[PDB]
Amino acid sequence: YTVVKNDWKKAVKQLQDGLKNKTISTIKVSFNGNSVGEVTPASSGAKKADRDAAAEKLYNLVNTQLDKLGDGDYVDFEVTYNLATQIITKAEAEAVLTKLQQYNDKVLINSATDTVKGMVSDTQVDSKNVAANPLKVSDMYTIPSAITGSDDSGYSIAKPTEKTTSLLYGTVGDATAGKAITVDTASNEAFAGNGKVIDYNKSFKATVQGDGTVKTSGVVLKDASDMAATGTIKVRVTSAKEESIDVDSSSYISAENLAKKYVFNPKEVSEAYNAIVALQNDGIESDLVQLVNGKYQVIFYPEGKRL
Amino acid sequence: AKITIKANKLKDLKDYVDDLKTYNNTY
Repeated sequence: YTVVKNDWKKAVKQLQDGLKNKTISTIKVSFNGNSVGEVTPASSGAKKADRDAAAEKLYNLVNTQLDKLGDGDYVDFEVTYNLATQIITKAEAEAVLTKLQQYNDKVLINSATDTVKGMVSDTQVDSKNVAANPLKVSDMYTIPSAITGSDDSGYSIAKPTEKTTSLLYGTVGDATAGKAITVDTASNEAFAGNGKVIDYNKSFKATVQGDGTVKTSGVVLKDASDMAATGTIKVRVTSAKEESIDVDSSSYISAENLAKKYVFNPKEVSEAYNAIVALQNDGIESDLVQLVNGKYQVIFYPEGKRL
Repeated sequence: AKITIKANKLKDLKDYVDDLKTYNNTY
């Protein structure tokens, strides 16, 4: 992962957010490859104040160096991360609960009919299955009304409380009694971030089983990302050495090396050459040949990299 | 992004740009 100078603030912001949410355990900072400090929340980021202090320590360390970066200088961030230790804030947990509460009245199973299975009373009429009211999410689950946790350890939504129903699953007209409907205890879990999001396709869902009974899910999680859960990665902020090619200094990229790097517009370069020559020998001024701070200069926009 | 070549002397700027034009043209 490498980024140019103009976008350093949003790169550092990403690293600060990872320190705050416990996904980043340590950052090693280096200027031009020379180690310049390490940023590590004390006590494995147990307290919010220590994680915020780490994010501030990182910004103070780098913001001036990145703001005046040039000359080909660069800044490296060697970042050890763990996506699974992610914690979420009170506001983030509140937003997930708000969405989760919209599933409270949704229907899991419709009333049965003569030709489509569904909700059937446990008491029969004529020894025959009669339909019952639809089975709603709230009939099987009690979604929590509040979030739990702390600023230090993060916030979470408790697992929705499981319930039972005596209503059954069958068809109207059937002398055979309806089948049982039961929560799936392996498909109901709490949400605390931890690199997961709520899987809304699989959550709050009835699944007809091979033996004719029905299982229901509560909250089911999935990964928020495809990227690997753990690792150590190095984010680099670069500056362009060819931004200011000073022909009189001890370090400048040569014309040949510049031409290996970039393809140039032949008209743009030919016209710059002619203006330099005409100014040097004939005294003709040109806007292509700046004289500023004791140095003659010209400006080029490459057509692109050479590939 | 822009590239800025500069020199105290017009002759050194000319030599650099001349070289740049030559190498740009060999491709």
